[PDB]
Amino acid sequence: AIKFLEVIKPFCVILPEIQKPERKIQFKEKVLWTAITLFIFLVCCQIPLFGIMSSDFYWMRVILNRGTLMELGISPIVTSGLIMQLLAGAKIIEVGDTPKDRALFNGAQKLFGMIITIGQSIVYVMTGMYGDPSEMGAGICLLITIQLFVAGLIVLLLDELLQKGYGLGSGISLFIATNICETIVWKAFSPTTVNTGRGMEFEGAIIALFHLLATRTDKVRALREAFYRQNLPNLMNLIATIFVFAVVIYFQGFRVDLPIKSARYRGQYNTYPIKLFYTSNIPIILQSALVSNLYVISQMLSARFSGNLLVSLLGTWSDTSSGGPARAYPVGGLCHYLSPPESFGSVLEDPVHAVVYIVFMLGSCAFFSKTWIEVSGSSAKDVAKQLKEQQMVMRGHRETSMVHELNRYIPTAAAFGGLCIGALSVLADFLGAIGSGTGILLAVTIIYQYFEIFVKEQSEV
Amino acid sequence: NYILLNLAVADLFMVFGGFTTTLYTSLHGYFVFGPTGMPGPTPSGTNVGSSGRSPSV
Amino acid sequence: SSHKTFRIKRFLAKKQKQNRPIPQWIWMKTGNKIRYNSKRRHWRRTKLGL
Amino acid sequence: VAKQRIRMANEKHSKNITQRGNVAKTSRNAP
Amino acid sequence: VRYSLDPENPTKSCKSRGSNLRVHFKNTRETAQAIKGMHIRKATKYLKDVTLKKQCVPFRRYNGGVGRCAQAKQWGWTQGRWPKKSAEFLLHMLKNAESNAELKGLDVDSLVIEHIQVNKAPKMRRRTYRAHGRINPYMSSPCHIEMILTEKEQIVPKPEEEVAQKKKISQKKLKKQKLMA
RNA sequence: AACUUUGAAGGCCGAAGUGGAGAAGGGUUCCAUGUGAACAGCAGUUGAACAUGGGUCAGUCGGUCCUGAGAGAUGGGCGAG
RNA sequence: CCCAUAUCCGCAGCAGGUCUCCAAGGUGAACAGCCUCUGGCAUGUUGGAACAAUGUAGGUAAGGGAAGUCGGCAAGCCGG
Ligand SMILES: [Mg+2]
Ligand SMILES: [Mg+2]
Ligand SMILES: [Mg+2]
Ligand SMILES: [Mg+2]
Ligand SMILES: [Mg+2]
Ligand SMILES: [Mg+2]
Ligand SMILES: [Mg+2]
Ligand SMILES: [Mg+2]
Ligand SMILES: [Mg+2]
Ligand SMILES: [Mg+2]
Ligand SMILES: [Mg+2]
Ligand SMILES: [Mg+2]
Ligand SMILES: [Mg+2]
Ligand SMILES: [Mg+2]
Ligand SMILES: [Mg+2]
Ligand SMILES: [Mg+2]
Ligand SMILES: [Mg+2]
Ligand SMILES: [Mg+2]
Ligand SMILES: [Mg+2]
Ligand SMILES: [Mg+2]
Repeated sequence: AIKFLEVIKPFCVILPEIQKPERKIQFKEKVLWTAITLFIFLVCCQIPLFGIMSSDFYWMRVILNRGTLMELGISPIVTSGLIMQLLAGAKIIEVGDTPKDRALFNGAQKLFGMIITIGQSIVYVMTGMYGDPSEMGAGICLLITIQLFVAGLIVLLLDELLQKGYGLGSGISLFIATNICETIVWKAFSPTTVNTGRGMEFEGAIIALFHLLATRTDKVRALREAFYRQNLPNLMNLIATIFVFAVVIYFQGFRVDLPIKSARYRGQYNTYPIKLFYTSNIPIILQSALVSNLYVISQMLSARFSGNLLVSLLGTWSDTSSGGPARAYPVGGLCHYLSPPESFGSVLEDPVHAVVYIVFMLGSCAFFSKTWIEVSGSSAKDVAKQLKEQQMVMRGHRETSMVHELNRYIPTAAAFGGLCIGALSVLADFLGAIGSGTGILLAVTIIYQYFEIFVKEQSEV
Repeated sequence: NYILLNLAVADLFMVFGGFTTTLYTSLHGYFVFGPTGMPGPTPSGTNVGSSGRSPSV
Repeated sequence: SSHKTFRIKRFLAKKQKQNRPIPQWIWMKTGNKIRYNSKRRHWRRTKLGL
Repeated sequence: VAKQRIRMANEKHSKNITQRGNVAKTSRNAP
Repeated sequence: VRYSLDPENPTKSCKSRGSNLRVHFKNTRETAQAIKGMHIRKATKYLKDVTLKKQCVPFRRYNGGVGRCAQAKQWGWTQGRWPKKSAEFLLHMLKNAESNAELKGLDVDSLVIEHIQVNKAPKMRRRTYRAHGRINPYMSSPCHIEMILTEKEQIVPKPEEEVAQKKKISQKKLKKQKLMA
């Protein structure tokens, strides 16, 4: 505490901040700033970065949005905030409880992404993911680090702008969704041309349909190829995405509403909703990062003790190099069982292997959720303290029995929310939907938020 | 529980960190009023009980 | 007392419910004049007589 | 529970006179 | 909000007032008359001595029954007293006026109490129980206080040991701030 | 913070008690949490105040039944009524 | 739940009034008074510093012993 809160002190006094609005800003003024704000971000999502030629490869940067001013994306800011609340929630980091120390705390959480901004960039430069610093030198690195710094720097203020009532909601959520929505529509109307041995044809599934339906004499063959490309977007992958969209919308609204009231004023009835997806998308996210590196880690491990049956039984690995680039697949063992199918038939071929993965994938997210809550500071006790801090209380209950009533649902809404999170994510992964089950939930959630604000404003707008 | 979490934090870096999500909040508040009032009876008097009866017949 | 009649216990209950402050939204009604419940009672300051 | 604990804690508390303003809320630090 | 007097040079002044203060009007009238005309630092030091009984407030008008003290001889008077509540109420008001000077960018170390006025506020009604089944009034006698502080040419800085004190934080202030924030 | 709480002292009521329970009367004063504006003839961080919510579970404990001193219909009598 | 020097009646948290049950050790004739254990309380709607007069409530007085006063009022003597 002592050597962390005060270390921030010298720098937060010089860093800038956005001003409080004097009064409650008009909605039609909120919309103006939001649309402006979103447009700028979107522009950053396309401008190519300056001076990157060696490797990411240049031709893809023409296709791509990899390599844009958003190259490091909003990820530093999100990772900055999570790491804080993660340590803060666990009590590992102590947060000054006063608003002024909280206002600095905001700057501290802002400071991490700015730190993460340089840190993540350095990883990509040295490794050659833009190219060797010898090739670029200090000057080109100077600009690239500065630009990657400014974009996240801009992105930060723009979110803080919306966060402080100059717009609607928050930028980061708006930004991540706009990416998700764009990817879906792009992959349906992309005018890109693919150079095949069958000829030149368009990428966008909707565009590709009418281009093919006229370009092919075999109109049944169009019915087949158009909807079943195995290396390109298909109208099915649109249909798969649409079908999931509805179901998430249904299960988005699941929530257990607990009655609460102010312990200081009569009536004033309100409610605290325990949302079924109580743990957001964090559980599976942490689970996926675990699995991915378990594949990388096993690859390096299994090349040194392959002759030991235990290391093989742990997980085997090979090098698929026939034609395409050398890609690392597992050959057997646990990691083989911890892998998803790549084709529908593969599930049929081994019935056991599929159930072993699914139980892992449902159990992992569910178990992640249950364990995540306690650390994250969202367990009943922490929730009850927030309600106590706000002077709320369950009618007819003492402050202690609140914890008993909250534990009826929160610990279970944790696990079942995670299990539901994974299960729908299996469908997203299995049926080739775009953006994974994590992405659609993010998209539906955010659009839902703006909608319910939007309707409230429409009451008098 | 704290050991397993840290290992997740380490793996989030590098390639797979690009996939992430958003945070959560629940705060809320309401209006305040402060009127008051409470009645009682109205006092009486005139009991009439003097004592200095000195007859100067 | 503890020994109570049904009629007395019921009359007492109605006196219990009347003894509360006004809703605060009543203040925001269009022609409203009431500022507080002027019929409040205290078990010590003034007695019910029954 | 041993009854001499009453004396021990009383005398320990009487030692707070020298450390006014920094009294430890809980001496049983574990947990 | 109209004060009884208009400042001579408004840009060089700071105001302060309070209403319905539950401090005796007669005691506070005497206490104000003592500090009227004082330099702000001198006035502040004096009301801190009244708190500790090291300087008396002469009771000149409302002096019925007030006793004699040796410190009253400082003021060319024989009757004096040490009203602690009036002294503390007037210090809080001085602190507020001092802050208002700071907000206006005045030289706080040059301020003088140019005008100060104590008015009776509406009395508060309690009662006391007399013999032979009677009831009588028990009136509190609160007051309105208004002061005007003005810059003059005599400068007096704040004491060293006084500016060395910690800015006491208020836990209860924080609790309410959390509720609103 | 003289007055609240905990600890330690020194004292008092001294089993016809300043103890533990009831009848009549009170009627929510009971219990938890919060406030410290008004009230509690100083103060209060406290309260039997105020505010928000709770709490009284019976075949067997009483009522309910009996009749006591008495009260009181019908028949009848009186009575302008 | 209170059941009463603050939950009842006396205009009030009023030295008044208001029906009961249980009932320890010592001294002692004793449910007397005095001290104590169980249980309870915080001195009774405030505190601090002084220790004038005059009070209110307690005491003690040489020698005399009702000479005081309407009157031994008051106190005192006696006391198991
Ligand atoms: Mg009464
Ligand atoms: Mg006189
Ligand atoms: Mg006098
Ligand atoms: Mg009377
Ligand atoms: Mg009792
Ligand atoms: Mg009792
Ligand atoms: Mg008072
Ligand atoms: Mg109580
Ligand atoms: Mg039974
Ligand atoms: Mg009968
Ligand atoms: Mg008859
Ligand atoms: Mg005494
Ligand atoms: Mg006392
Ligand atoms: Mg009393
Ligand atoms: Mg008294
Ligand atoms: Mg003699
Ligand atoms: Mg003699
Ligand atoms: Mg004679
Ligand atoms: Mg004579
Ligand atoms: Mg006699």
